[PDB]
Amino acid sequence: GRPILEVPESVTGPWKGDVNLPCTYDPLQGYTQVLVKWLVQRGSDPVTIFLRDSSGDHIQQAKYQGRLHVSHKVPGDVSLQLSTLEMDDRSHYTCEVTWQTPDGNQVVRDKITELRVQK
Repeated sequence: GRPILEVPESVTGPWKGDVNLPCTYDPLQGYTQVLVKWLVQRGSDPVTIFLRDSSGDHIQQAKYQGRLHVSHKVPGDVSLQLSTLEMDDRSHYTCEVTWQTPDGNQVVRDKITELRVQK
């Protein structure tokens, strides 16, 4: 009855290749997606690397500009697409989605995945 994010616990991608960090949900009648964020935690707290809002897509660090995109064509698929994987891309990533609900309130869900980089 309420949106459920589907995010694998871990993903392995090839060093200097590409990989997707899946994040999907089945769209529910009467829910409106209003925000998507991807975060990474290389240090002590998660930091935002990507935001999609009413003005579109915003990449928050230069090292991702040209390497990071987020799925958009299929409703409910907000997977993160990373190209030229670096060893330093190994980390825990968080997918966070915000919806407006039929009653007018907003609800937020998130889920964490680990990216492993394989030589």
